[PDB]
Amino acid sequence: DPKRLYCKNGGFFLRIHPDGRVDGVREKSDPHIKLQLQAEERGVVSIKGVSANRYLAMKEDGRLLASKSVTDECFFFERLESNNYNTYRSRKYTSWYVALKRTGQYKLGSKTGPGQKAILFLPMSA
Amino acid sequence: DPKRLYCKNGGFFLRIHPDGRVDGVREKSDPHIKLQLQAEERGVVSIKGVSANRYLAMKEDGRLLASKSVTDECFFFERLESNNYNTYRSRKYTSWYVALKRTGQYKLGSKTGPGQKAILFLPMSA
Amino acid sequence: SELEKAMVALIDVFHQYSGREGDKHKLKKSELKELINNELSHFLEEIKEQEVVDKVMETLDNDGDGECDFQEFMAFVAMVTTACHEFFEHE
Amino acid sequence: SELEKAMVALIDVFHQYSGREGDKHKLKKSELKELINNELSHFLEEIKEQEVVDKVMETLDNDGDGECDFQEFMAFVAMVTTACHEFFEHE
Repeated sequence: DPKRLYCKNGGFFLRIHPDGRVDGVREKSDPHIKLQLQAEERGVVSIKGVSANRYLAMKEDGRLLASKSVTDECFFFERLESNNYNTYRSRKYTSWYVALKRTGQYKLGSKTGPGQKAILFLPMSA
Repeated sequence: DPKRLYCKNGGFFLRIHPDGRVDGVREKSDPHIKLQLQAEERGVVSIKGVSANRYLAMKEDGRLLASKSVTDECFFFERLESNNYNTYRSRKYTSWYVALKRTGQYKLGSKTGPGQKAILFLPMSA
Repeated sequence: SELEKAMVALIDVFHQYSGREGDKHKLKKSELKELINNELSHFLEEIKEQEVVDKVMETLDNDGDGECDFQEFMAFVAMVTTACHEFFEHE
Repeated sequence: SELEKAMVALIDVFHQYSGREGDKHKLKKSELKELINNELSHFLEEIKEQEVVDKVMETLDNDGDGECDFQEFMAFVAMVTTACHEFFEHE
């Protein structure tokens, strides 16, 4: 049930912190990398951190954080790329995608685009 | 001056022990692998262990040991092979050569012969 | 043989690319990336943000000086081949 | 590219030789020797008493179970290439 969003950019898993911060880690021992993908519409899912109790949301500036309340920015389009990876685009911002930097830090949505490596996620079972 | 006979068979250095035993070791930290090559005739040398004070000798049975006295079995023919290695044949036994086994133990002269790997030694400076 | 011919090529390519550094026996990081972007670019069509580069430099520098060698050179080929392939399934 | 074509060959050869073990993803020591005595026999014309074999098996089995893999497979090629070459000058 719990899925770990493995990014093909550096090899980091999306880690949601209970404080609201989101980053990427390589260790599979971290219990904050266990996320649950709730579906709202066909192709639209919401990423919620199991051991965080917060939902992934993107701000109108490009920042990525975890909200405690479900907002319109907590919904992302679940798309399958031709490389067998999952691309997540915000429903509020159809021009911004979710991405993780090779440095382990999250990537600004305002700096995302098709063709990048940081935008390629793989939901691995936990 | 001191030379370490590096065998191309396993990568072991000829180690002469003060007790009279001879074997091969990979550790260059051993002071018993420092041998001195004393020339008696053009192409005929005697191998003496510096920190052993014993000369390398081959018995009529094929065993290899270290003698405290210079005997006719302590003289070996120093020949340079086409592979840039040194072959040592006993002057007393023109059908036996000096060799080290890949297991670390010495090879019986009665079991030597051209084409083997154990008969290829390289006098590396110490 | 197969590996036999591969050796002739690998040895030449190694020296060829190591020449970019200044001599012809070691690589200075940049040459490693050059290899990936020129020889393995047909296989590994990713890189860009430097993902595999971060992992290979962690296993290549076995000496601890940033100096490449024949020993890690071939291991580098293995690393880039397996890492990108197994990138589809991590622990 | 050079390494590109080499990969295609190395990958196939790896699976081919690993097939002797039973599966096609690992070697069982004997296959490693088979590689040296068939693919690298044109370069390394020594072996016989098994000298390089003793050394490669000390670096190949990184897992600690005697199981070969693509990671050590290419490292194996490096090991046999450098070991026999540098055998003319040790420390």
